[PDB]
Amino acid sequence: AVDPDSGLEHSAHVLEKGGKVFSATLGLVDIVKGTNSYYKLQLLEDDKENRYWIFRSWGRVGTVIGSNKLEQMPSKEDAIEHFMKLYEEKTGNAWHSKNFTKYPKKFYPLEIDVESMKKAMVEYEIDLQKMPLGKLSKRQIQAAYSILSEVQQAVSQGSSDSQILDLSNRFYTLIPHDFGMKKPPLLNNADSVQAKAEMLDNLLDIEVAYS
Amino acid sequence: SDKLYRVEYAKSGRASCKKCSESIPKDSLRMAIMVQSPMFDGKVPHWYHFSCFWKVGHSIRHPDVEVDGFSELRWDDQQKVKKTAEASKKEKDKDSKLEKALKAQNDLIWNIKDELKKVCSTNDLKELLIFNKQQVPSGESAILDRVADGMVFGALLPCEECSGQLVFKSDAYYCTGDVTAWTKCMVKTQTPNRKEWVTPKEFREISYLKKLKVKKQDRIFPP
DNA sequence: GCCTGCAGGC
DNA sequence: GCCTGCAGGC
Ligand SMILES: [Zn+2]
Ligand SMILES: [Zn+2]
Repeated sequence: AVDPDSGLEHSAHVLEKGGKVFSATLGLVDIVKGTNSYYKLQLLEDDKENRYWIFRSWGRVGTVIGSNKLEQMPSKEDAIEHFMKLYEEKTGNAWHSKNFTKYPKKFYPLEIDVESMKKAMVEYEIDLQKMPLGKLSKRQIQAAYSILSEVQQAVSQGSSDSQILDLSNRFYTLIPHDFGMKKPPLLNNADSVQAKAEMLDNLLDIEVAYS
Repeated sequence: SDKLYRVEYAKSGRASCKKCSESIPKDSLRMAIMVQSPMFDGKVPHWYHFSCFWKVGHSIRHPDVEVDGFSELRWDDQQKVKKTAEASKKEKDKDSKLEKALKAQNDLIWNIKDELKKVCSTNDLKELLIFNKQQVPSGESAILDRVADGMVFGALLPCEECSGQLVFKSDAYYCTGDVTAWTKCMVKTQTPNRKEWVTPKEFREISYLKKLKVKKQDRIFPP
């Protein structure tokens, strides 16, 4: 799917090489400094022409701060080289490889798939509130739930608050939220962990329904 | 760290003022206010000439802490800042003695840094840090400040948890290692582990500064 | 003098 | 996050 901030939502479609959807959404979180940043990267083909563009977008999740850049690449192949170069520069790990190794201060990829309208608009806005960067994959949501179990166990242990910080960072990176400008909160409270657990349960039910 | 105002010495001359909108020289005193960048996630410093900063409406009553990096300035400049901010005999003597010992530690560090700048190059200091099992920071000012700390207070030993390098902030020493590839090691202590400094074979000026050092000293921290 | 990476600026 | 004047490396 194409991004609208580029102005080519109807003019183009995302290029692909079978299983290489040239469209990535990366996120990085660090609570000790209160950063929760996203990065959209796309390589767009024309709707049907030999014209190919590169789109980059960044900022804080669910917040206005952040600009974008749409640059015209010369041909339909060197654009892929620029794509891979920026992917590695921002994540560390390669564009296509089984090794999803995290790197310090480097992003991590995110797997993605009548008065009725007056209220449907509000419903879709709250949908975006729950999913500030869009729909997620069941793999990553289940990984988030397993990390939630890890956090529940580490809080039951009541020890190693540094591990609590690390797990909270991993989670918030795996599950974005619209904190606005507020520093992401730690996950030391049993009530907070159970609340986000039931939130994930509702979301997982909604996703298994969508089939 | 997460403060609002920040003062230092110009690391380059490309910084454009925000009041007079004219370039600022290098190795000159400059203040700034941190503001959220509407272009990306994170604060950014709006810099101002020392003369242009006070005619804008910023009320700073105590720069002793309100300003980031206030403790790493030359004592005369710290005094000038304190003065411009406006425009118990046993306890007093103890406090004045600490302030005088703090001034002594300050100008001693800067005088050692100046002799280094005058009798060493950039790559010269690069090799000196590598000798004592220390990391090479990104920045000429950073490299200089670290070489001065290693000469006086001793070469820092790695962290006990992350096995990473430690650096001096305004308050105390912070660790910069990575406990994990996601977060960074958060260690903070006013008294780190460290062995003594080792000047290599090619250290003719070792006596030019180290010998002069009264030695037998430890970091004096702000209140 | 050329070049290419980057610490500094925003 | 991206832009670039610049210094060391040759
Ligand atoms: Zn000015
Ligand atoms: Zn450490």
